[PDB]
Amino acid sequence: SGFRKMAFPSGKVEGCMVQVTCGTTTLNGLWLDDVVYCPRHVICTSEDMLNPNYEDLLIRKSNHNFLVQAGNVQLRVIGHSMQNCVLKLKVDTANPKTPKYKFVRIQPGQTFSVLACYNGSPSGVYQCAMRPNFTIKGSFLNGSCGSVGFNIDYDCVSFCYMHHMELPTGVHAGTDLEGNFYGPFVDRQTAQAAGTDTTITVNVLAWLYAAVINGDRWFLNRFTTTLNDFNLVAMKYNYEPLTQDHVDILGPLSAQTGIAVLDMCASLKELLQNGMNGRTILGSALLEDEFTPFDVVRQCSGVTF
Amino acid sequence: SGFRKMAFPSGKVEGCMVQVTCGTTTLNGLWLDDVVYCPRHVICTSEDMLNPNYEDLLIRKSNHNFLVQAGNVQLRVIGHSMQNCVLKLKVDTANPKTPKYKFVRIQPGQTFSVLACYNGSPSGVYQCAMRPNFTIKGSFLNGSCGSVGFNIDYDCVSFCYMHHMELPTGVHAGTDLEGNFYGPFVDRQTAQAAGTDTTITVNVLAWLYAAVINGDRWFLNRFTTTLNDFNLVAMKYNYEPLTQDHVDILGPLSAQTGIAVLDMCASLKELLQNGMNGRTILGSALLEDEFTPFDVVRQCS
Ligand SMILES: Nc1cncc(Br)c1
Ligand SMILES: Nc1cncc(Br)c1
Ligand SMILES: [Cl-]
Ligand code: NA
Repeated sequence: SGFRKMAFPSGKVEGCMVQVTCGTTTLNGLWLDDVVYCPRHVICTSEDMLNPNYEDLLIRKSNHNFLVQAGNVQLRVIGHSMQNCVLKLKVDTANPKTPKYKFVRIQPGQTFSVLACYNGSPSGVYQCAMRPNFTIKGSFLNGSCGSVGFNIDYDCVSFCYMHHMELPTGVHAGTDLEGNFYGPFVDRQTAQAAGTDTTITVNVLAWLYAAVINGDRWFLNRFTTTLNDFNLVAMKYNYEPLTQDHVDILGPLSAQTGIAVLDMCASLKELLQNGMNGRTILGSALLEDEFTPFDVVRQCSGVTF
Repeated sequence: SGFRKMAFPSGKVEGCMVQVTCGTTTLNGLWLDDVVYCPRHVICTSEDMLNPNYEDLLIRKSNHNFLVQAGNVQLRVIGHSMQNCVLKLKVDTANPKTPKYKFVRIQPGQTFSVLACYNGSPSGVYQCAMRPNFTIKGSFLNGSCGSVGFNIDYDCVSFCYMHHMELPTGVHAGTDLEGNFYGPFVDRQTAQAAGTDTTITVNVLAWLYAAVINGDRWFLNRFTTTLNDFNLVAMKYNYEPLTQDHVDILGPLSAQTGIAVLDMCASLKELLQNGMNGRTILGSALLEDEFTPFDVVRQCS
């Protein structure tokens, strides 16, 4: 029993984190095979960052301007290039700790584990969800740039996020490992802000199923609804629209608990319109939306890596 | 900025989990140097659940009754002994991935990371705290016994918990790595119940200081309180008593934010009185008590 915000075991990714220094800036890199990946803004001064021309800034740098340390060993940079907003540093040694991996781009509402690092040294791991506004509510301080987000499917690490910047509201923005930003953001010092966020409806429903599995049932009711009728309610309370694919994905949980998705949607309807009346669900007085249906199934089944 | 329930990176512990089989029972073990640590109830049968005599059960076992799988490799058990409620299996290979480590017994209110494991392979990592009633609110399925809790100070792994059983209320009980249970519990299937749980007051205060550090001040007030008046109010909400030790420990956070500890105690009194009135603190509509003062300083500033 029990339900916790749970991250993937981070060992496979810890073995890939290195320190990257360019000039006075030091941050984190991801060392896979013979390439270290890191944010391209590591090459900017404070003045450069107001209006950077990254190709121009890069052509002035030589390989020996990129100090890379793996633990206590220095890595020899033999090449450097750009892909979108990530810098790729070819090094002279393949990482002997390279796991089986893929670069994947995730969708809003999907979750991943974040390995927070500083000076190439992992300091903490936590679970994140890509918000519908393409930010993440992470916990980062100065020097965290280059920390990566990931999932593990079987033995393969799926790298999906690299941290670049913090937004004025305290939320965070980054790219996939091919340098493409999540959301309408750019790597430079300019006026930027997160859009208005919404709640991930399929994730809340998954979390209500997790609550039922764990004995928390006070919110169940006799009623059911229709997708059309629930999505009017969802729109009204700033919830993402629930599609038919979401209902299909919740299929397993619906059969395992005997509570149909539209049956649960009536529970969520009533919760949105009336609140929780002084009660809690899985120890929370808020509706938690950072557990995917896959997260709930995996934690309530014991899948390992 | 931001504040998250944050676990330690689990890699150093991942390299120590193995599978321990005895009879038909399989659980997890902790492989450090040439010793594998695991719950001693791995040797119980279905008959030995209520009143096992562990000394009698163990004296009947030889080394080759214990199957220890590290990844795909069978380790050879060359010795076995019992220390309180943990079995210590001597193996013929020292773990090459053994980190800097030590065993520490923690006090209620302390936090640690849990590496949940099944069949010697890690499933996930999450943050826990020793409740005042000496249980932990974990996420554990059948086969998770032997999963360990830990902190990582610098590069030294402080092993502080090993999982043994789940109580009828869905909470979990275990031992330190010397086999001594936390709380009044025993490794028997006899009726056991956790005491009434209370809120870890010093941790809530630290978490409110964390909220101020990240720029939130709406819950403060112009009042203060004596330590005794605060405790008289707080235990009416099932909060742990706040000691002078707790007030001293909150000293650095009080200095960093400029809010005296007893001024933060007056704010907490008012929160208990008023609720949140629709607002949140660091993303929660509840007062969070599983961040210690040490945790806040490690994550904030
Ligand atoms: N560089 C940086 C990234 N994320 C958060 C902060 Br605060 C700083
Ligand atoms: N053996 C066991 C341990 N923890 C939780 C459960 Br449910 C079972
Ligand atoms: Cl302690
Ligand atoms: Na219903």
